[PDB]
Amino acid sequence: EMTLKFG
Amino acid sequence: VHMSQERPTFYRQELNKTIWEVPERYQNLSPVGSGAYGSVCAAFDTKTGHRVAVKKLSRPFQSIIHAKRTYRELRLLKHMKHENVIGLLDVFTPARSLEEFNDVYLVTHLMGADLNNIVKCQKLTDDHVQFLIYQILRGLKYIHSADIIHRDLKPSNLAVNEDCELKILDFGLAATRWYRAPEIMLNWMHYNQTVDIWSVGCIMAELLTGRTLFPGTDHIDQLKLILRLVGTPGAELLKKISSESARNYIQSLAQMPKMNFANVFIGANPLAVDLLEKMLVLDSDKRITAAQALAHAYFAQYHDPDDEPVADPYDQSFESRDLLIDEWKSLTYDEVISFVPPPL
Repeated sequence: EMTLKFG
Repeated sequence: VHMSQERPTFYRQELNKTIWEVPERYQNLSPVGSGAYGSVCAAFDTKTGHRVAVKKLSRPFQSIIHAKRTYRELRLLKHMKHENVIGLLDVFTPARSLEEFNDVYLVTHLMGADLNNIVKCQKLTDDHVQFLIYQILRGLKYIHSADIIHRDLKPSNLAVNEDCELKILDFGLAATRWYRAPEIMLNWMHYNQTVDIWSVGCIMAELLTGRTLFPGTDHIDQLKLILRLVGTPGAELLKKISSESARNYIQSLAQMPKMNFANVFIGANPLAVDLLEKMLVLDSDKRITAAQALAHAYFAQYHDPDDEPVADPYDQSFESRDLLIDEWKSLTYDEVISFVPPPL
């Protein structure tokens, strides 16, 4: 849930 | 119009051989795509400070079918008010009256990354998968409670931001078949909201393994891959299939047992696999519902029954009306006029 990278 | 919003100032520009006339509020328009039913620009909403998608519908009142489709989409988008579902930020026309009403513009959440995009540059944790699937089911509980069926859930229709927050986009207003329930891929029986649960099962399996679950090449290849995992239809399900030809085709297949999913998914959270077995049931009447799925122990860290709201009832009686083009057009104009923006 924390954080995701944008592609 | 009595107590209507003030008309903003509009400005005109040509973008990809299309004239766009939009309020000053929307700035820096740049084309994102085009479908058969409209073209989309990304834009900066200077009122909210967010980037938005602005869809200009392509000849929305060309025929009876197109006019009714336009009304159906606007009625749908105006109804849905949920954190995990696309909402209508704005709808406008440059027209000052029904007589010059020709163009419809819809303003919604801008699709940045979809679910396919987020897996291309990272490996999702089981926490990520739990939260993503939880949000899909929470949005689905809302839309299903209003007797709305998405009909076309797939990873490219799920927008995800940097906080792993998700919205369901691009509703089917009635391409890959990998996520489609078998009973609608072959027209075995009527659309039911249970077809969206099948799609969630296919999506979740793919998020857990990194492999598409049923990547068939035509309808028959796809059906055989599905039946290999979940078994051939039993006698109870065959009774519900309306077309005799479809029944004779199914009865022509060598019978296959349901597979043990735990063998197919070693290393995955056993609660995840248990939920998958409840979503990918061949008989749609035995599939878990979105409301029931939210109570599954797989989501125990996210489930909050006081924070999983249902929708207002959605009047779909217009679907059985047979009206002139200008009547659907006038109904659409009424809905543009009656639109109340969301707060903030």
